[PDB]
Amino acid sequence: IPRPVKSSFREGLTVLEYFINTHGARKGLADTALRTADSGYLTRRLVDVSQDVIVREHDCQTERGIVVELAERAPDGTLIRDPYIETSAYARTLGTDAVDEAGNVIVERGQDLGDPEIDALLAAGITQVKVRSVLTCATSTGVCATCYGRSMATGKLVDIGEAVGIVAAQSIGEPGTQLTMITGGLPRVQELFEARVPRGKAPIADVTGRVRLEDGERFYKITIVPDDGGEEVVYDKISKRQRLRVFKERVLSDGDHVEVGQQLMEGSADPHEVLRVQGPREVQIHLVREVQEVYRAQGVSIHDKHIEVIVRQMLRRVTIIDSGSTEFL
Amino acid sequence: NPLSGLTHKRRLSALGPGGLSRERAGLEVRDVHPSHYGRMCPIETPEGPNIGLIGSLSVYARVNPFGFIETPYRKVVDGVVSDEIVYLTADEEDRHVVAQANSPIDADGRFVEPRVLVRRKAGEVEYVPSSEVDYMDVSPRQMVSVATAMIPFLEHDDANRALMGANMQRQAVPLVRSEAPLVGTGMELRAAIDAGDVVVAEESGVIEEVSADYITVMHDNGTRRTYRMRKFARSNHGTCANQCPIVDAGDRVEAGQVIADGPCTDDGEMALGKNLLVAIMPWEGHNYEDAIILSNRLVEEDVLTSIHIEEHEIDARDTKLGAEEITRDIPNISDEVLADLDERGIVRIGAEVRDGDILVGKVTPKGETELTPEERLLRAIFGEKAREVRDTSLKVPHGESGKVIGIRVFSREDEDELPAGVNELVRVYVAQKRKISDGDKLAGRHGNKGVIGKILPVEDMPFLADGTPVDIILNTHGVPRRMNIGQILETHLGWCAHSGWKVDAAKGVPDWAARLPDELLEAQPNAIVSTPVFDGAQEAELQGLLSCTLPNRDGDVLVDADGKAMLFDGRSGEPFPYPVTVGYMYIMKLHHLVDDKIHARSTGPYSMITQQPLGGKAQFGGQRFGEMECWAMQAYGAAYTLQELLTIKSDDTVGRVKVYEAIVKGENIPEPGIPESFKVLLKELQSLCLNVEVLSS
Amino acid sequence: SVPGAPNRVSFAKLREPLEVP
Amino acid sequence: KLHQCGLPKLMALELFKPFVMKRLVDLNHAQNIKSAKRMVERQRPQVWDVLEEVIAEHPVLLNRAPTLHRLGIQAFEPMLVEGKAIQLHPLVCEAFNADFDGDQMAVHLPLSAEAQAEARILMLSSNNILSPASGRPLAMPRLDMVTGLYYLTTEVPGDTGEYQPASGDHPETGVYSSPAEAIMAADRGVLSVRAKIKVRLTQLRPPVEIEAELFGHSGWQPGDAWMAETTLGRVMFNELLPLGYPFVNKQMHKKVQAAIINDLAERYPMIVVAQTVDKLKDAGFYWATRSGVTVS
Amino acid sequence: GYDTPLGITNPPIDELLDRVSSKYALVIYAAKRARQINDYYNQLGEGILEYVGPLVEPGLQEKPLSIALREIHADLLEHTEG
Amino acid sequence: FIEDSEAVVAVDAVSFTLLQDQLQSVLDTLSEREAGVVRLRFGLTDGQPRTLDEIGQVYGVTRERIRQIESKTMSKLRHPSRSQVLRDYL
Amino acid sequence: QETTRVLTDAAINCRSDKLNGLKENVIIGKLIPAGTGINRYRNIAVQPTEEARAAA
Amino acid sequence: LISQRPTLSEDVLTDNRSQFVIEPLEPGFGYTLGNSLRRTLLSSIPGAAVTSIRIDGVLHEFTTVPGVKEDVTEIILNLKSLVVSSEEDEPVTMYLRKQGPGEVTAGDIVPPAGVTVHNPGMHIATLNDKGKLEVELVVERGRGYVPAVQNRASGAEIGRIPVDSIYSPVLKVTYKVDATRVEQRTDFDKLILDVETKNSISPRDALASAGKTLVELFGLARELN
Amino acid sequence: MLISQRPTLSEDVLTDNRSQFVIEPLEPGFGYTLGNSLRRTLLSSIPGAAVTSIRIDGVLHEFTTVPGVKEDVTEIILNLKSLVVSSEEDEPVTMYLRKQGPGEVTAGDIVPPAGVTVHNPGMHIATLNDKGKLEVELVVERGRGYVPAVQNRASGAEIGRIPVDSIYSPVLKVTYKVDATRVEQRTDFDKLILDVETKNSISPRDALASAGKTLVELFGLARELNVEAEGIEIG
RNA sequence: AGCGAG
Ligand SMILES: [Mg+2]
Ligand SMILES: [Zn+2]
Repeated sequence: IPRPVKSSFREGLTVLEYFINTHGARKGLADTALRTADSGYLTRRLVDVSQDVIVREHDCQTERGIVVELAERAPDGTLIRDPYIETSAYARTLGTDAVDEAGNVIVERGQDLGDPEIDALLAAGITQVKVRSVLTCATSTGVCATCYGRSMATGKLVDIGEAVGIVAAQSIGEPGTQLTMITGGLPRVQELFEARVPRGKAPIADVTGRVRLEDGERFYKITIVPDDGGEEVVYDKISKRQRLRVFKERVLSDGDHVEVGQQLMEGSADPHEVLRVQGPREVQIHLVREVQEVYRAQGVSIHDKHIEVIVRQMLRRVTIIDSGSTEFL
Repeated sequence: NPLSGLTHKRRLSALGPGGLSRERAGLEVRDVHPSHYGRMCPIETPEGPNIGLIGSLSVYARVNPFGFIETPYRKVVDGVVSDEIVYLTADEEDRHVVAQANSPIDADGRFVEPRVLVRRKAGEVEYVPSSEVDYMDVSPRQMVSVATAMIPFLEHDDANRALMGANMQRQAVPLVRSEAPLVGTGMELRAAIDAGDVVVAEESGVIEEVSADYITVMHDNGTRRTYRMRKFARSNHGTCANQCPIVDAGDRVEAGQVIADGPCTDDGEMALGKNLLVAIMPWEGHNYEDAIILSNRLVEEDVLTSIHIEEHEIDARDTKLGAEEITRDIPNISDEVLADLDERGIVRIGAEVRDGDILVGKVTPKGETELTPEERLLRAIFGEKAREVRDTSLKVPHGESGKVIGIRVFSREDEDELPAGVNELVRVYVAQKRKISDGDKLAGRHGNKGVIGKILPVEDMPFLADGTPVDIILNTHGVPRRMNIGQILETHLGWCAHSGWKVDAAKGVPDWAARLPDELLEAQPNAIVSTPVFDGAQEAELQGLLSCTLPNRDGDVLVDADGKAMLFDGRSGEPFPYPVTVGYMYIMKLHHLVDDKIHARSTGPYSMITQQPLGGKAQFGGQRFGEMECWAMQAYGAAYTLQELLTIKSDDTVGRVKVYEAIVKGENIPEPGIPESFKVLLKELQSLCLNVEVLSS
Repeated sequence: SVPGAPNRVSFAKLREPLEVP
Repeated sequence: KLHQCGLPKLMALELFKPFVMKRLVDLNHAQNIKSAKRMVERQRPQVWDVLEEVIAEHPVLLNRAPTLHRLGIQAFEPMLVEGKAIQLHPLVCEAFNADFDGDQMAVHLPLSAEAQAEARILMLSSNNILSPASGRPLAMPRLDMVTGLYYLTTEVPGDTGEYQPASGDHPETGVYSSPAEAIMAADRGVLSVRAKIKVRLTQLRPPVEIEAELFGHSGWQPGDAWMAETTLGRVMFNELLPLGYPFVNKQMHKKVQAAIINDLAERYPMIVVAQTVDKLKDAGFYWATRSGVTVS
Repeated sequence: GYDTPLGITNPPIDELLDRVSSKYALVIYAAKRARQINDYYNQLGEGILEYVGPLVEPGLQEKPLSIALREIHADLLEHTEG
Repeated sequence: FIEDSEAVVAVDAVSFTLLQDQLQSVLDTLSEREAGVVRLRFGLTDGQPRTLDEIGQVYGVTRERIRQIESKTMSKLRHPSRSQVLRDYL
Repeated sequence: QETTRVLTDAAINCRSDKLNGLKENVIIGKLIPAGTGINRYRNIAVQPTEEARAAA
Repeated sequence: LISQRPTLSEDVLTDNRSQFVIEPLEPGFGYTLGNSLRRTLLSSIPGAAVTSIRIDGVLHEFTTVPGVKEDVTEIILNLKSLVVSSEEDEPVTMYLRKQGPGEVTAGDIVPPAGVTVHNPGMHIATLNDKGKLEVELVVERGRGYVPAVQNRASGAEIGRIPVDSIYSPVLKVTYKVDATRVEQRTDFDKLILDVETKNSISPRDALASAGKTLVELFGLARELN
Repeated sequence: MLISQRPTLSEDVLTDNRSQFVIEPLEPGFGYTLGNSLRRTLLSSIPGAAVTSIRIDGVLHEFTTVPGVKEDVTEIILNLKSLVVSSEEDEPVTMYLRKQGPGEVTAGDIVPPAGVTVHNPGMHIATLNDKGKLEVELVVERGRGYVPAVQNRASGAEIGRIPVDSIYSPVLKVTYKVDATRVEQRTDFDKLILDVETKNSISPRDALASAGKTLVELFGLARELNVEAEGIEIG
């Protein structure tokens, strides 16, 4: 309302200012009830999906791991600590030994990677490190203690019976009811975990090429002519309301070289397409990043490993294309 | 209380037969619409899953013959405000450019300024076409209801806190005494009068004879009329409904004059709580997170105390074996617990009874059954007989106590209408004087609720330099962020009203008191005052009245112009290093007393189709251990406690008596079995033609 | 207004045209 | 204390009555089980001491619906209180999200040996300090206690009893020989608790820089003495933390207190964390009472 | 460097965890020992059975679980995991 | 909201168990023949009560002797000595 | 969720539940296979150490 | 060293309110001593008060007597403001009989020997032509506040109406210390204890009784030696 | 009215001069009444002695450093200010601390005149350097409490004479804690716990006993007002 | 149905 309420609560609001004020307060009190309901339902779903994720072994010895960026190299040359590092790299186990300028090991595999470890890594001048995560856990039933990493509550390595799935579900779903609901709050997390096609279905490139962009009426065409030179694909009646994305500083410019995933239109990209285009690892990264972005936007900190547990539970099945000859539809 | 009944009337519920249901009701009907102004309160509304579906009719609102809600407005003609009050419905208001109540008038009927604030058809409050506005609000507070019109300094409270204060004024219990607030509004008296729980003389006359049970008044012409008070009657919610006269034996009383105040009324004006000397400091972590610490004076002088009357009903019926008798011959029970019971059964009036005592001695027939060999041997050894009649006596349910006000006995033999197949029906009224104790819920009128964490002795209570201990201590951490600064304002004004003031008009009136109404420049100590909802005591006027606060007994102002007093520590003895905001806050005792909230269980009734004992304090109820709690237990990794809970504490009907035996005999708690609910589920599935079988391996 | 009432003095600066219904 | 919860006498007697009947039969206050049940149902004066003997070190789980996370069920060692209300520790409030404006809560009683062991070890409230979600402490002081500690440890220049190095006419006349002398001066209207001074400290470990300068290698602080240019309030606060923790000497914002508790949990055992947290709560409440924060 | 642990928090759980592999192992260890001690106290006045204990001077009114834990603290027991 | 009024109440169950235990003990106090006669009179041993004639037949004694010893047994068990160990159960 | 659909399909498929998760074990009232209920902690064998038995 | 012991002096202002000046104290001792005296006075001064009343034509405090303008509960409240001083520990019974129109005050009550009503003008009830009020009150000695003893516990009939008893005869106690604080550091404290009692005992006697109790207690801290 | 419970005072000993007295069960609220009294009394009633001024030769205008010692003026002051001294004299008595030669100057190196005893004979006051000589004149009085340093009003009096804060009180730090015992069976009686730390001049228990005496005096004045008056007597 | 806590 552009009036506005031009008075303080010490000065005392006039009659009309108080009436105008009451609208938002009543709206918030109804929204809070509906939001607690939605968050409870989401927590129930998250608990039920990941019941069977509990620590079973101590170690897989799996080589597979996930890369975490830590600080970012400054253009002038310097390592500035990544802002969201406390929830990404801390309380994780190194999968591969760290190497500084092709030198000795600052910290080898199988370390809790606590605050002194991060300090040492930033001092050395190394940014990307491979840690062990539940996503790349070789054990079949549940996960293992080392790949899961440190228990946040206990502060040490997780036990061999911890129901990390329930803890992850509760940790993700408790800060809901404080997430003030493209979709950007609790609905966004709900449609991210449900893997639903988003409302703002912003298509992403399929093959590296040049974006032959047009200006249409009631639509656009983000065409792309590849560098594979193969069979350039075009995009459908991409609506005019959706504004173009800011690709790296320069917005998407007609005839511009894009990579395999660079989001072309503003908003979200449905996880299924990015999965089909970039394999399971990139969809994992996309899901964790989007959920953590939603939770950070309000000011809530959840460690990445819980969202990783849920994401792991989401990517465990395969569609059958060819039966072969074994009872597979 | 009278306010709760009054606001149950004037309540508009958007749900019921042929109306929106909470589930099917969307989110756009719960919001506030611009058309609600003057027709429905935007503040007073339930805070649960009913916000917006239930509201309260505004003070001046009226109902069109067609069912629409009209609101009054002053017809302003040619820029000239008038007195003609037209009642407009929402439609007609939209077509007219309606002004606002607090628009200064030049005393000629005309607006003394251009740019007069206004509303328009679309509900948009915006800039204004000066002159040629067709209507004006009748008065401020037109948009608030009766409950919200009794919150002083409402304009200084956020809508959430005002809403909670409005909803919490209706929960105040009737205290024994009741005191009219020092700081109130103009709605107190009218609310009490129109609530109907306060006696008003029908016609003028001279009080002929007044006593504690009736008032006989001689009218101006011969005839005389007797109003009969309602002494210590029980309300629907268990509170007291005492009425006492407030007129002498010779006073002349005019028609419509209050002559006997009701439960929550003082001299005819509503009084829901008590004025308490309050400090707004944090104190030793006992008033932590909206908790309240009260002096023991409030329990000694008995100022926060409520009479609660509870009715117990028992009816002797006609059964197959015969009929139930009400007499003092209860089987097998001794001559001690048959002591108070009258010659005819039911307990005597004025007999103190504690939980478990017998109120009505009833005895229903049992019919022949099979006494066990052990019990037959014991009866022979102790020489008794089965009596063939069981007991079904009425007893003071668990956790209750009190005197016995009166017994009401209905009987068929005396030809009193009773349901079919019942011979007698006796109701016993048990009254207890509840004193405020920790766990009880208190609140002011500004949504500043809280349970009582502690009740300090008066000696370890902060006391002003004069020596007066403070009665209550609220926390300063709850004011700034909940945005209900109004309470602080009230506090300051309360103190001023308690002390009295004199504006020093030696050389004219002070600039801050120029617009003060006459005769407010001087107020004697303990002077009741009113600050109407949206016109009231401006902050400058409050500052001024706080500066002049004529001294208590000697020349000593205990509260500086800032409103803060230098308090002495009750325990240490040293003064607190900095002044403390001290005043008089009018706080109510909400009807959420801990005596009705406490509950415990070790074993009791079990539900019919399933075990998992009945829920509810009314029964002997176990506390629900839901799925969220079970997930929390699973996350802890505590498998054994969860299995114990869900098997032997709740459902397993064989391991239950076994765990009781083990506990009583010192043995180990036994292994739990299959919960009964699982076998119930298996039978339900099978009866759905689903062959479910539990394969051994 | 009401014949016999406590004398509660008001800080009200605006006269009310309509008595409460 | 962080591992305790008040339990109303009536509620405890009803919850434990299977146990109290046994105990008051064994003590011979009752002849048999039915007589004992009768005494319990009439709450005879002698069945309260037996109750205190039964309830001893027998944990009870406390729950507040909704249980949005794991730390919404926590086991406490129950203590008997006078009337009808469960006395909750202030620190576990944020874990339960429980403020005292009518927030009822439920009490469950573990029975078997495994249940008692789980309640005592896994769920004990003093064992659950850090949030399982992010690891940040959940039992750290908040609201009144943070205000008290911030008021205590904040420094105000120009305060009474401050330190002035002026020479030519008199010495610095601001230095104190021990915290005992500092507190004695505080009792007199001389030294404020928030005044920069220099004091001789001999029981609190100095920070890393001054330790590495004056000691260097193996500074054994329990006996050695050093000069701390700080306020008295910071000394009093640093006396609450364990002996090994070096001097902080910082105004204690919420973030700083949370970081201190994080570091303490990471380095020290969780019992030390619980005791330090409890002492912090006590000091915070005391100095929140003394802070004089109020609204007008 | 603690101070006298009082009540249910005695002995400290950390210095018990030093005796086992995890909190769950400690839970089962103490629970089974407590069951053994209760069985001893019950089935001893009757024909002498086998389960032994306590190994530490019990308090005048002290529950079997606390005795079991005080035994664990003194490294007075042994256990084998499945 | 309806209570099963025919469920093992779990307190009368333990009460009955202890009643049977203490009754068995106090019976073991008196002479063996006395115990036998009262037992088989009320059918405590196996739940089948019989009259004087049956017990007389099984022990090969006339009905009247069983009646007499039964009277003596009741008189003994009624003594205050063996009643305070059995009251509070009736 | 969707109890009727789930049970219809399970009945048609002759699906056997191995009772291995946490919800199934909770439903049938037996120890959940997590935390203290797993097979390595549940059947810990506890006995006095030999020196303690000798002392006592 | 101070080299001077303390002394006390009374300043009788009213027959109830008086200033006790104690000087010279030690720097800092003023507030501590004054608060100790106040906490003893306000809580632990023995006195007497009505412990249970019985009206002839009443069965409990939730009824009304015919002819009185006040309820039974209102009568209880009016009697709560009664100040009486007794001289013997054992329970004493006094009577209050009035008939016909009139203002039933405390002065109507007839106190036996030893017990005395120090506010005869206090109002208890107002009667009319049809009213008769006959109530017997019980007074005993004690200290502090004791909740109304229940009827069943102590052998009693269905007529007794237990009343809460507030035995302490002290209204208001404050204290103001006047420190000297000279730069030569020969400072001292002077405590001015204002004490106001409710006409049952002069402030002097209340202060003396507080002295008795506190001396007894601190004697224990002395006997350790 | 004859209190029904007898208070009992016991003590635990932690170090040479440091103790934890416990008084229980006090009536429902007598913990604080006398806990604060005993704190403020134990710390300022017990007659003690302390150095009230010092004179360091060569320190007359600049009070920064002394030639012939490592420690500066402040550290000599602080070390001296923590010197436990018992003076049975009446008026101020001066003392002389003279040491020339490389080595550490301890309290035992002072010459106590008759009437004064130094119960800390092994503390470090200073360390001489460069064949220096330390010739300090102390002034010991006796008082009660932490009298802050008195400024030398007279200019010519002794420009060298450094007024030093005087910890006359023999007790150094006392802290009381009133816990509540027996909520139900006793109606929440309270026990008070006094943690006492005192310098070597006097043992904590004797400090407490002298406290008890001096408190008896004041409340005995109160009693003297009316000797025969009802009072809750421990019996 | 009204109502409380979140
Ligand atoms: Mg709440
Ligand atoms: Zn792994």
